[PDB]
Amino acid sequence: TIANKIEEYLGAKSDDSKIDELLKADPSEVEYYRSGGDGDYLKNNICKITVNHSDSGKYDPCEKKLPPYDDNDQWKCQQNSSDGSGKPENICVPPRRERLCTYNLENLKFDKIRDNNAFLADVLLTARNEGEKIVQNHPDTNSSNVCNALERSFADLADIIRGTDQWKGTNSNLEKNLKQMFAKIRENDKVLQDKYPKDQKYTKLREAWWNANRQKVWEVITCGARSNDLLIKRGWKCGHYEKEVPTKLDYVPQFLRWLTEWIEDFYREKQNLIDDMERHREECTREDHKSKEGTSYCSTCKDKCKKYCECVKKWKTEWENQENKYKDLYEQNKNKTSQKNTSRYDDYVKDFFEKLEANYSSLENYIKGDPYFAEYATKLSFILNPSDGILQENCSDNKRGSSSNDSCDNKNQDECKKWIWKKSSGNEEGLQEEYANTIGLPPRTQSLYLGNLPKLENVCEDVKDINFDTKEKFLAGCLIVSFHEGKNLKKRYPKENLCKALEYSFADYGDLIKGTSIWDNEYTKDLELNLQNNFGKLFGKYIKKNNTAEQDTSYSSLDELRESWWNTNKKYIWTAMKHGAEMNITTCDDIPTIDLIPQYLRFLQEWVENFCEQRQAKVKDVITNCKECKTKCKDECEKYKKFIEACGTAGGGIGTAGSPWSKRWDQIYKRYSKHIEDAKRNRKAGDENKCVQSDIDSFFKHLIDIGLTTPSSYLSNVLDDNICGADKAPWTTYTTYTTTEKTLVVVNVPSPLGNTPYRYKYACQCKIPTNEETCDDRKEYMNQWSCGDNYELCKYNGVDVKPTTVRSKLDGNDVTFFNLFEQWNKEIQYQIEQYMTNACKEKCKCYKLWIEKINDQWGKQKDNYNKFRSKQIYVSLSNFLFFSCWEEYIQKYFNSKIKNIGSDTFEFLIKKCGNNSAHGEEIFSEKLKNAEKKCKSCDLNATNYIRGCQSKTYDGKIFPGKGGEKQWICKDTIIHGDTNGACIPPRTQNLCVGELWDKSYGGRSNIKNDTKELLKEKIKNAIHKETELLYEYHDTGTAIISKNDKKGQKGKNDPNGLPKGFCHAVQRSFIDYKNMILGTSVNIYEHIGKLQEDIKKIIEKGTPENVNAWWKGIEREMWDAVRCAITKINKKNNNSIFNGDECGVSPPTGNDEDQSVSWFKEWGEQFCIERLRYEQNIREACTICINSKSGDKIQGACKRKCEKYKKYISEKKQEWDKQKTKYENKYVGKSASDLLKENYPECISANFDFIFNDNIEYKTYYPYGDYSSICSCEQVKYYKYNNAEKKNNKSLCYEKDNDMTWSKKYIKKLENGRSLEGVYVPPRRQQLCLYELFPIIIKNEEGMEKAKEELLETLQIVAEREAYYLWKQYNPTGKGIDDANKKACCAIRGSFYDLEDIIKGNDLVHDEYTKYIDSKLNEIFGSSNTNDIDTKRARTDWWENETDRKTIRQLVWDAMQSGVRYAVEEKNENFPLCMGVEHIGIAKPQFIRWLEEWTNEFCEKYTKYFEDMKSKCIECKKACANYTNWLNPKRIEWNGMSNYYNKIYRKSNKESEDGKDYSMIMAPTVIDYLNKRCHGEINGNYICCSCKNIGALDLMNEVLNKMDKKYSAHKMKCTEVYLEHVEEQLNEIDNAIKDYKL
Repeated sequence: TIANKIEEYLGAKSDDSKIDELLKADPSEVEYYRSGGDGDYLKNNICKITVNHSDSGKYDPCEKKLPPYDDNDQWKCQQNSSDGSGKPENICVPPRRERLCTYNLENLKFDKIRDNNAFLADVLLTARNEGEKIVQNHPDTNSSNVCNALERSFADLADIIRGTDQWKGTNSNLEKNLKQMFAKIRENDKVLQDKYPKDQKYTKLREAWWNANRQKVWEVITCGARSNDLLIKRGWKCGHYEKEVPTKLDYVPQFLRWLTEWIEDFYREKQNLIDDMERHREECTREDHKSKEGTSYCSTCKDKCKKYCECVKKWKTEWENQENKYKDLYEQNKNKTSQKNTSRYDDYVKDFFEKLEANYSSLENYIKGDPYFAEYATKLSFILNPSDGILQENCSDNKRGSSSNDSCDNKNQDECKKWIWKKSSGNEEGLQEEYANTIGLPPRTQSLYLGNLPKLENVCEDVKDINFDTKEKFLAGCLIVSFHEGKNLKKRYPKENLCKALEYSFADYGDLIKGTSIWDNEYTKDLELNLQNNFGKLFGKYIKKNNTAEQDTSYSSLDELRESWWNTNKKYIWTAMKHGAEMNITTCDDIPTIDLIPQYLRFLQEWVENFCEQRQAKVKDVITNCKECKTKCKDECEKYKKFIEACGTAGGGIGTAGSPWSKRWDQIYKRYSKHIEDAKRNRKAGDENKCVQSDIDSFFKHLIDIGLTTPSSYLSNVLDDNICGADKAPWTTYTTYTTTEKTLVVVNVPSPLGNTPYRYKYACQCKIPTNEETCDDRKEYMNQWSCGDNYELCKYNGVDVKPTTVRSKLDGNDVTFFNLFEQWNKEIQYQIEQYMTNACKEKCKCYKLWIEKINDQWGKQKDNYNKFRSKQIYVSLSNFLFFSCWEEYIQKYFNSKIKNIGSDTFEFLIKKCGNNSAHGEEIFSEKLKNAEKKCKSCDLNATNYIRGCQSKTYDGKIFPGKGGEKQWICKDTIIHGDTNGACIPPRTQNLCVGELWDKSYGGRSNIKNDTKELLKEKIKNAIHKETELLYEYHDTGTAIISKNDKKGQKGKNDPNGLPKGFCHAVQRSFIDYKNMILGTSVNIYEHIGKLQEDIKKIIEKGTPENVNAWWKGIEREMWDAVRCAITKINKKNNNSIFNGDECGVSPPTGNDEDQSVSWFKEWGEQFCIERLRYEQNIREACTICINSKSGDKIQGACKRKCEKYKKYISEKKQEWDKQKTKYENKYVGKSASDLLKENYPECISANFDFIFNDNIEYKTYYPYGDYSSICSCEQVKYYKYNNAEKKNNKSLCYEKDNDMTWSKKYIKKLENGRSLEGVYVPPRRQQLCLYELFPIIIKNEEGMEKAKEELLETLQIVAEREAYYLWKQYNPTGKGIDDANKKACCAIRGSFYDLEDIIKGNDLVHDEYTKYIDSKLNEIFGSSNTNDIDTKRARTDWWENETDRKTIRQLVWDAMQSGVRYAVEEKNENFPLCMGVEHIGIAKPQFIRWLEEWTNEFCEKYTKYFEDMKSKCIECKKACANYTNWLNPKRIEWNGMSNYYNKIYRKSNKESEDGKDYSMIMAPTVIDYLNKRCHGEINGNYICCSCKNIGALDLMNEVLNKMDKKYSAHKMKCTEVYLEHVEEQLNEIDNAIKDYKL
């Protein structure tokens, strides 16, 4: 076995060993041993394996906590354990092996490996730990030293796993272990059960397994090696990407390997001695020995001389003895004895013994070739032939604050051609294997006079040898290289670009002398070796930080004492290059601070300057001849076309190297994005003075928090914004377009690098554009349906008509019509709403423009629906539209199309839909018309005396009068406001009817002998008096609405000079009189019913209804009357005389004229003001529970105030309940809490449905609602899993609903014109359990830096209980424990991510809870003045830093785990196969997560409903009805969501709609994203959707408009049964309408 020829046949047992396909184990299976294992987190990159893969307690990093590789000159050569008795050293053992990081394999005693895969994972973990301990600990030359040491440890591991160990130690403990696991493996496989030769076939089968997994183990063990290591001396890199085990060292004999090891270790250390005896060589005695001065400076020379002598003597003895031990077996190889016999194997030791001992005295060419042997001499005889300029600072990059030019200055210090992109460089100019073809080495770099050098010391042809001994000589070599290169470059180019390219070349040197060259060539990776071993001699003596304290003063790690050397002395390099290319004079001390930028980024900026210069040259002519296009500029546009479209043809740009610009940009984007993602997950960031320190990772992490993902954005930031293009096309605006492939309609999105420059797309081939497309590209309104005598079908989109026959009955294309119409009719209706809410004038023109589109579409649909009915005449678009608009409601709340007990919603529907009971389609025409009309005196003695009205008292008598208050009269009464709905306001009750009514003994209508005129005049006078009284009542602050906080009830004054809320009071009083005049739901005074009767009589006698018209006419009269009132009052007022422009020039609008609605609004404002007053009083009385006895309840002051609040809220509970249910019934869809919140900003902190909570626990555990917080002084503490007491009933939110649907509501209105929509809240997220947060948050408003404690506690509590309840909702609601556990784990992870986004404030919902929660988080973390982005950063990293060794999003995850454990224990099951991971990754953007969840649940429901319907089909009416009722509303979901995706994909934190950082999503379309996302299993982590043969994933969009094949088989039956159901349900609805009409 020469190890070169015999082995290739003795090897090759990994291809003809079909067991290998099952013996090729691999990690990346389901969670490993429930100890943090994972599948994808390793298949993506096997390198990033952690200890948490088998048990991490037994399998921790090797627990031999004996100093590794940093020890004395220990060499087990003497009597140590058994070697030394008769055989002094059985085998040449270095300390390296004794530190072989296999103590992970001492504590492996366990059996459930259940695959070769887990055992592979264990051994690979050991290999990776060994590789790390090697690389971080190897103070040496050190390139060859570290590389050889790594491969030698790999070969030692090979022997160990193969069992061919020769060192004796604690191996049997793991030896019989690996025996038993291998036995387990061979009993797992039937094919390998063909191999049971005793003993368990250790040797042969372990060799087979080693040859099966050697590739993986070698690949991983070298992963922890920096790229600038040059591992393998075959491509002499990092040796990691060799794609095959490059070394054969694992195959050489173990004992031969170790004797070579040992001789080379002696060799390295003896060269160390021969050079370090020259430390004080100025006084080292190369002459007569002197020791008279008595110091350790001259006698040391002889000391080390004799030490080296004794070393060589002892090594001589041990060498010759080792020779004998491998030789004294001559006449006994082989007998079967174990006295002094060494037995190694049957294939590799035999040839060794017969060659090197029997017939040959010494060994052969191999060990002579690579490992040198006679540096001093060979003294072993198994091989013969013995030959016997600075020293200064580093920098940590203080970075600036985004001044649009991206130049980080400097930081702390220290004391002492043609852009070939081809592929990873094989044997010529290319890129390193990391950057196979991603950024594309520019042509100036190649041929830079240094990469054109095999060796630096070959500075010039004139010099023959090396002067590099002193620092100055090496620095001068660098200087002359720099000067010559500058000369060459100036020779090249001619100017201003000169300095730019000179800066780039300077950065190239600055990276080469730091060894991080992204590229490489035939003269690279060897000059790099020369640089390293040169630095080893001079400036190589300070590398002594492979230690435990590191002293932070020697800066010792080859790079640091190399890159630090570069940071210094680069002033001299740059000046010399300036003194090279003669552009020297102070033009461009000054240093080009660009070298700190990663070389990849500048290889981007270069080649972007190239593309820009070419493009601006090619467009400058274009922008001329297209001037509106004048006559003929299509030719030069076509030149630009072909330039930017060429697949590297002759006609086209240069630098693209073949593939067109689009593909190359895509590669660049992928590389940059994955760099961003790698930078996201790493624990290194900006430290000395709050600055990002170091190499690519930290710099990229600095870009994040500035955005600057999507290299387009980077470019837009760092470019000059004018280098390319007369058309200032920004690097945002991806500008979609399509082209042919160079199968014909392929599309692309290059941002300012698509054909047809920025605006001149229309202008090419002049065709002066019309108004429609100028709207279309703006994407203003986008009705994408394209209707253009059969049916003239209104096609939706690029989903072509596929008419199918399953069948005057319905037949073929016929059905499609209805269904298409069914969707169009639906969607357009829905569509109309948003654009109704929509409305410079450009969008107005767009709005008109799509209006006639819709009008014509409706015209054609109406036309051909008549044709449809005509075919089916042997159901009229007035029946059907009515039915469908009713169906919207009946499916929204009900599902259930039978129970019709509304009796109040009926009015709302008939106003909306069904006047005259399904007679007319006019709802649609009316909506269209509405879309059309949306194209955007008493200053006399006004003694208005009343004998029966005095100062207002309903809110208490005016000061100093105390008491006399009124309350809210309620369900139907007589004395005040006979009204079945909302309760009666006290202000209404004390209305001051004036002289309009009197008593005269008690009770009397005095308006009996009057007519219109004097009655109205008396009304006017009464209004005057009552508004004067109201104004006085509000000036004094007696009015509850008028009272402010602790201030004198007048601190808030409106910007009109009027008492607070007195505006609203006057408006409500006017509304009260208005609704009183005509018969409405008001009787608001003793017997006003007779007053409406009196009006009806006294008016409807002379006019001949007419009361209504007369009131409408005199409405302006009475409103100008109250205007004149306010004028005279404010001129009587001590302030300035205001005008009739008191709030409302016209009377209050008829919209907010529903007396119930106005009453409710007034009540809500009253309630908010009183709640705030009570809260103020509480915080006054609950800030010093003071002196509480257990349990520590409120002690009477806090207790009394808070109990007053409790009683108040107790009665307002039923009050608000009744009022809100009446309102919501009357105003279906809208919510009372909103109405209050926008109409009254006074209560934003108020949270109805919580202060008025209905759950009993949320009353008994919450005795004071929201104020069951700080009112209750108990200092709630979170309890972990183990705690004897639990969080039982602490936050017992009810069990989650299962079938509540997605909502577009509560989506935040984002900013100026951003306005995200088409995004809908996932069900589980909107029914999120977060209630316990709200109360203490109210307490948390005060007491910063102490509230965060409570926040952490409540987050843990709520996370735990939420996980418990969500698991309960998923898992025990089912028995398929595998997939149920997977789905529950996915839901829990999604919930955790949503909660984290809430903490980070990146959540998109702003419902009553989350809105206030986010506001309070901002006010808490943002102390007083921090910018919004800074507040986000603070509440983000506070979420990211630990309290005690564990970060917030680790404690929360633990709370989730403990909640799941409670759920499992209660259900009495096993812990899930998921949920056990102790380290989850980072979250995709919440929109992406919601999209994934939506697809998952949609495919689930589809596979359920369609299967049910197919199985069913007389009765399957219910089945396909369920299917189609779930489908259609779910269809508009997808359209809006896909539209939003297309708006936001590949955009980064400064160009996406939201500020949220996207662009980890590289997919042109959402369909392409999903089919490339979860086309597989549904495992607990990172694959959470799973869709299967939905049409037997573009059939996703195909089926939403139910047109695909898989449904066409049943479409005909389903449409007929649907139509019959429509007929019967229409009958029912008209019957119900007729029923209500009485």
